[PDB]
Amino acid sequence: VDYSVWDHIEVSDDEDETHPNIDTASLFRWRHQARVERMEQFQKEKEELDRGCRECKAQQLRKEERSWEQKLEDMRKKEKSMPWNVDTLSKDGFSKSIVNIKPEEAREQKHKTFVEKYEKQIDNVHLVCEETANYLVIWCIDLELMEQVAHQTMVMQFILELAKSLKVDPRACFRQFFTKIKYMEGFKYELEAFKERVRG
Amino acid sequence: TVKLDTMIFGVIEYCERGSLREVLNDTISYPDGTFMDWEFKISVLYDIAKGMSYLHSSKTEVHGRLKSTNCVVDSRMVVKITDFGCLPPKKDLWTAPEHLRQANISQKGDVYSYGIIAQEIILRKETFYTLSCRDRNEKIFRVENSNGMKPFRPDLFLETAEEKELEVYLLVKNCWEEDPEKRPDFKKIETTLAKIFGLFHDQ
Amino acid sequence: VETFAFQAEIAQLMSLIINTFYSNKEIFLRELISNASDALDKIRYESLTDPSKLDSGKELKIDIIPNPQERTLTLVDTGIGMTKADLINNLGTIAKSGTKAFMEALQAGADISMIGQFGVGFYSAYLVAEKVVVITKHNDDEQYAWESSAGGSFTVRADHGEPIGRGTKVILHLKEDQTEYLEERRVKEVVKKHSQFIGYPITLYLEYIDQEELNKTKPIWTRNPDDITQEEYGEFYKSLTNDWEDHLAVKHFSVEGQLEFRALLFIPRRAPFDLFENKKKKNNIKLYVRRVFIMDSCDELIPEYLNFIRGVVDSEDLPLNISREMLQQSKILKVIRKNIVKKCLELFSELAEDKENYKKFYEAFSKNLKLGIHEDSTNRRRLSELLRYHTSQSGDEMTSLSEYVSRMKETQKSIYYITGESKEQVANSAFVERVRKRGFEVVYMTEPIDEYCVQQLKEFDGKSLVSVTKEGLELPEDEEEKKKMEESKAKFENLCKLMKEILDKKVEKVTISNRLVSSPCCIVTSTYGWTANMERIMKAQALRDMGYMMAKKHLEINPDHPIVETLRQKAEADKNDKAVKDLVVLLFETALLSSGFSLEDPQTHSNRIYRMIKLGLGI
Amino acid sequence: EVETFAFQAEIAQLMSLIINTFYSNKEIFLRELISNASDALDKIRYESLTDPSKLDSGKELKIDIIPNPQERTLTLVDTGIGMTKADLINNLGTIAKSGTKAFMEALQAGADISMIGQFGVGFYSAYLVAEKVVVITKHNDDEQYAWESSAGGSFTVRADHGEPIGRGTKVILHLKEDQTEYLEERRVKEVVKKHSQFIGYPITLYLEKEDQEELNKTKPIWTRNPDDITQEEYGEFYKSLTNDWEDHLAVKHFSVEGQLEFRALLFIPRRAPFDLFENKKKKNNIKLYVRRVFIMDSCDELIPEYLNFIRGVVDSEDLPLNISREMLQQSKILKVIRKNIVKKCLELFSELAEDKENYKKFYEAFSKNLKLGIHEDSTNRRRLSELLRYHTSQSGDEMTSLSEYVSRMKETQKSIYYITGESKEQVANSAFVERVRKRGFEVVYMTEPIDEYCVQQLKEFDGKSLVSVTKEGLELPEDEEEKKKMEESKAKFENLCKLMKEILDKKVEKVTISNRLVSSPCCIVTSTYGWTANMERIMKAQALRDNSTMGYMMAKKHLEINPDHPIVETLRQKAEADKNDKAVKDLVVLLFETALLSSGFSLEDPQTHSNRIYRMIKLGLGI
Ligand SMILES: Nc1ncnc2c1ncn2[C@@H]1O[C@H](COP(=O)(O)OP(=O)(O)OP(=O)(O)O)[C@@H](O)[C@H]1O
Ligand SMILES: Nc1ncnc2c1ncn2[C@@H]1O[C@H](COP(=O)(O)OP(=O)(O)OP(=O)(O)O)[C@@H](O)[C@H]1O
Repeated sequence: VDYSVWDHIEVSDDEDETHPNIDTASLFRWRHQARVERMEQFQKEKEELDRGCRECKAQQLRKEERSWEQKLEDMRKKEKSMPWNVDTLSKDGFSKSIVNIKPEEAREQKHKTFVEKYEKQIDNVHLVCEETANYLVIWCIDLELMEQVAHQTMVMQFILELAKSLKVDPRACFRQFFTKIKYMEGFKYELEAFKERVRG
Repeated sequence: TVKLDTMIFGVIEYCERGSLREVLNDTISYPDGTFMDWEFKISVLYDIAKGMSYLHSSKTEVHGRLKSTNCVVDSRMVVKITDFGCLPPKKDLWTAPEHLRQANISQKGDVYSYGIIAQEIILRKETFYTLSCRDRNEKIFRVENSNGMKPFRPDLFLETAEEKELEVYLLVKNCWEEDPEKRPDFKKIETTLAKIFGLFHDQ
Repeated sequence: VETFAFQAEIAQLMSLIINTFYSNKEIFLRELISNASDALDKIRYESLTDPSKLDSGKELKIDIIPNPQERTLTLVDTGIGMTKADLINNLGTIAKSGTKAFMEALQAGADISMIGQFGVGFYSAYLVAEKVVVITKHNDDEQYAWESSAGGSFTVRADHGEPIGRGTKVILHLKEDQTEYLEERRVKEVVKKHSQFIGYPITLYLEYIDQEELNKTKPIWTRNPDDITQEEYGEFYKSLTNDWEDHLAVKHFSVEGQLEFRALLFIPRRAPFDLFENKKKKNNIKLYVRRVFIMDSCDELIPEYLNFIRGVVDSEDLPLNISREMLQQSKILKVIRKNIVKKCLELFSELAEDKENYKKFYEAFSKNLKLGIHEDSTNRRRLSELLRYHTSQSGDEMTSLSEYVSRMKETQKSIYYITGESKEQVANSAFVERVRKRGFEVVYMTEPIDEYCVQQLKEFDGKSLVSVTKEGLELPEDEEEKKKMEESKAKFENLCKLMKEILDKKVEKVTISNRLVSSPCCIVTSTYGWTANMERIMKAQALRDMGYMMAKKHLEINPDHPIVETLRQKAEADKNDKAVKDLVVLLFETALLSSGFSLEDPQTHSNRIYRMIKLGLGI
Repeated sequence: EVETFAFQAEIAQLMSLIINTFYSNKEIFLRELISNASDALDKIRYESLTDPSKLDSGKELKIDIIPNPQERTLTLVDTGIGMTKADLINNLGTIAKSGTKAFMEALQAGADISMIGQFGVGFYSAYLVAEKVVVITKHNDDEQYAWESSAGGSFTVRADHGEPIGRGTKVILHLKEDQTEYLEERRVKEVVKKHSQFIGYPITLYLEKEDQEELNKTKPIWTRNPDDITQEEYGEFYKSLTNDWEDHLAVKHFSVEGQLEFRALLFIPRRAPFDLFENKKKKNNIKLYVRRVFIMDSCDELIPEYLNFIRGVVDSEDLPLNISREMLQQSKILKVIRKNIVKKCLELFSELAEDKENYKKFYEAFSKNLKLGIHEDSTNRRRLSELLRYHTSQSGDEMTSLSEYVSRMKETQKSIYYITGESKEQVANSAFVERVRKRGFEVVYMTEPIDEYCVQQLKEFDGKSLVSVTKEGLELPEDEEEKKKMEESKAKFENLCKLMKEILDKKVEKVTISNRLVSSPCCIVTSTYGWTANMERIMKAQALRDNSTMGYMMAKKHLEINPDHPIVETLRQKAEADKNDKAVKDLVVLLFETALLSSGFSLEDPQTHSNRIYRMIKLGLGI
């Protein structure tokens, strides 16, 4: 409904003071030191104001105590008039960290299970393997729809060749080929070369 | 099959001159002959003036160490007033007698330091050069007598051949008085410098 | 003098709200699901004190149903509901909310938090619709129907037929030009973008009927540690970053005070391919308040040099805008940066106590570290501590600078180094003879960005640094050496000038150096100026240019070879021999080529070498 | 049975919403009132257009601003039409009831005025910075009236206060306690310097004694017909619009009428800025005006990136803009303007193409931007090709366009040639051109990296292809006599090729003999596809990216030997005499090393070469 507590904050320094005559590295330290000494002088001021009334505590003494009481009232007034820093708005509640230190049969499994499941299905480059590509080529050689399946075969086979060239796992090396394809003559030449290879 | 250019990081301006004093020594870095003019001096004094004017507005209006070797010039023809230097009894000609008497670097010391650096940058000679003597200890000793009955200021007696900056000479005479009370604020200095720069810029 | 009350015309405000309050179209869905959500936790809170409140239904589900043949949209939810009193004034009043009244009457402590403080949310649905109908059933009131069409008159009635248990059914008629909002892809995209972190399931129906879920992942950062385990962190990382590799570093952050928030930060394993390619607007860190998406595309959120860390930050209260895309008084957004960067930097220390994992971390993120140690003008000192570099007297590994300083010889106040193009070049270069003859250490520099960092790193724990490719190196000798070479200058005095007339310009001062034991001559560069690598790197930048910074040149000569004494004897013989001329120019050419500096015209050198080899051949 | 009611609205929360959570800054409050005076001024003028008798109540039509720091007050005094009791109790006292729209609609069929503002919820922005508002009004009929408010929930209306006034309206603002920063002299001109400069009424400002600065002098010219303009007025308007001291170079006036009416002025600069590619601040060189008010600047989807020097302004009316007055909803409309702006910019360039030394200066200034535009866009290659100029070898100092080179071809060859190097002296005397020079053909030069960047994407020109002189496959049309000469040369030099392959190899794919060298023994050539030496040098140094697999498949070389020189004959005769000696090894390594040095690549280590030549000179001197 109303927002008025967020109208006066001070930044140590961010970007908004760049008069091309002063050096930033010096201005930053000057501002920080000025803020800290202002904090310290106000700090000693509150101690003096406190000690005044504290040592104050007959009618004259009561009047003095009332005057310092109004002085403390003024001190809270100026404190409420003081802007927000970067060192009074938050405290810590808890923290923690973790290093995250790590501690033929596989070929046969990845052949039979993956080939069967992906033949039933037909993320791919994320999961499919060389045997899946071999069975896709097997499906194409059974076929010879034609152009599109050939196109996908060349696309993901080119992905595998790119992975081999980079000597990295293609499981996380598929976005680069697309972001580069979004060379065309070479792609068409390889397309027709593979087409005449498979047809022959 | 194109690297698709982009990502220009620019460059920082190459650091070079480091004291604003070593420039006044060697012709290899900057020739001392016909290259000497007046537009350079009015320009550099103008940048110092506007920098000081901006600095003195905020809460850090007190500098405390107005010193030419603190001032730096880069290779974009720009001037910076930095800290550089980072109890100090370090006596020099550049401090005001208000420090040498009791204490408390304040406004008056800044005005006095501005005056002496302006002197050194216009005349192009040694620090507080006087034709009467050339030894440092007696310089300090005479400064110890600056609170006496006669002032002892940098040599700008007479002869002009230039007229023009007669106003600026009025300022530099103003900066050289024993009484710290009358010393002017930055406003007249920056106004006169801006007007002279404009007169030299509309051409 | 008279006093009069305030007035406000209603008709024009109606068009004011629905035409110039928002900028896009994908927000009415978020508004409707937020309304259903607050109804849900309202009845949920009502339940803990009265079980019988849930007799008209035990399930809490929100569902959306499209229909193309009528071109209609339906939202069904079971919540608190309305009575006749609620329908007349709570909904029929502009800029008034029952949520605030409910929470004010509930002034007995804070246990639940709900959204909605303005009271213009509902009418946003009128942006793309003509007819809106609400069917309402309350736990103690009869079925009621409400209809409106944005004309100035709204209709209420008691409806009959098709009984419901309890709750709200909202039916929206559509336009003719907004058919695109009736397909699966658009609704899935919108729902996953805007309101994908709500603590209740959301389903969708497509017509053999179908049953599917649009979001089935739970918020994680609302539970305290000492209960969460590593596997949950891994699963959350996998779900958020749609990848297959796991994470590398995790950190949890919590604060308090007037400005309170919570944070999760993650550091990955492999570097992204398009990291500094930019172009794509930055989309690393997200900001939320009460689990609704507010702001993204970090602009001042985090510095540019840390644009590789994913994470999430949640707040509790903030001065939002009438339309919930911006944040008023952006200065507050700055403050969190000071509380983020620092804390994140802390992590980089803890990873340094184990050996090989730090090598794995450095190998991919060295460039980010170098850009950081360059640009961060305030925390430079902390960043400079954790660098790792090659060195001469080690093996194939890398050491730390503190370890380097831990072995100063005795009277050594400076640290030397050298920049180049590859390891084998600086390994056997012409500058590294005497510094290994006396016995000392060198630090090798090999990357193009690296040469920027040394430009700003001038000091390190009370010791300065000098470059082995600058004029005026000073290293310790002893009195016999000093007398020996100062009497050496007293011999080549005439020699000291003769090169001056032969090579005229492009040489400033020639002296006899003490850095050569196996090479006659070398070229040295001035103090104020650049090095050769600086010149070639500047020539590499293609989008820039001025000039006028090129540093001066100096030439050195060694007093040990027989070649130089032969030159001295031939020169003192006469000054009119061309043999000294050609051998001096050839020596200068080969020396200038030997020190990285680019050539000027290769034809001269090629012709000279061709003539030499041909004359040696016998013809 | 059924009922039909009407909507109702709450007042307090509506007011709180309209004050505290609608705007993104606090400088707007001056702009709102400054705008909201001019409309009333226009109503005065239009109503006076028909009735001369309204000339007896005042002849001055201005607006004055008076600050006061003893009493902490601000006064805005205007001489507007004002309101009577009915309007004051009716228009100002209610939310969202604008008299401007009613006045516009009531009178029509050939009027000409566009009053600013239609929402009717703007005046209350005066409560952004202040605590009490008071308005004094005397329109033309009854005594003056005063209206006092403090955004509490009840306003006060008062009769004449006894201050004698002729006409107009005064708005008096009681400033808050901390906002005194809006009182000193600087921020006043700072704020009025940005928003409300182009308004059709004079503005003054009073400060003190021993009138002052009028913050407006320049009447905009784009509203006029671009048919009697002259150079001097256009120039001084240019000087006023931007901070500089030089005259303009060329300008363009643009206007589209139809479904969308919009006009524009565009200038090309004179001296290029020194930060034309510096980071931050984005593309910003253009301002957006609607109904003579600035909205926003620096939005990327307005002009293509390769144009960051054109400076001007585009203005229109009848645009849908939101409440905050900082953007434009339904971003689709913004996309249409660029397709016309870029066409007019290209038209201006094409018209400039007729001048000699103006084009010389323009090219010297923005060659890089023109070539970047060539590379980036994929639609205007056909037009941006004609604006390129180059060096050559037949003219020397003076420049040339590709059209002239096409116009003076030799009648037999079907190709175009080029060469990219470091500087002019590198390739003006290199070994790659001798036979072409002997025949008498023309080879164009290239000496900047941006030319390297733009040369890859270019494919042909007027149906002719671009081929390199630094690639395998270069032939010139000659007679078959030379062909059988190379035939028996191949039949006569095969074993030498085998030896040159088997020497140390691992660096050369094949050794061949061709006709491009007449005064050099050896040279290096590249392959039909892949990077050149200059490519590797430029891309090995700049930027941060590091992955050389691409270069690993764009790097391979071949060696060429000229079988005419005496040195080749000598080494060949020693070769067929015997091939197991060491002198042959020394000569071949020296020749390969100097060939690599002269080619343009970088030696892996110069120390070995230096040691070899040093040993040679040591033996020569007989030590
Ligand atoms: N589906 C719903 N179930 C229950 N109450 C509802 C529903 N839709 C609206 N309401 C009621 O409507 C009122 C809120 O209307 P409106 O959406 O305009 O305000 P809001 O809650 O502030 O908006 P928002 O949360 O979208 O910012 C409340 O009284 C709320 O109970
Ligand atoms: N000083 C004035 N003299 C005459 N008419 C005025 C004056 N101030 C306001 N009005 C009129 O009172 C009505 C209130 O206008 P208000 O400021 O609320 O909105 P607006 O005119 O639509 O917007 P804006 O302030 O952006 O122009 C309008 O009809 C306006 O012309």
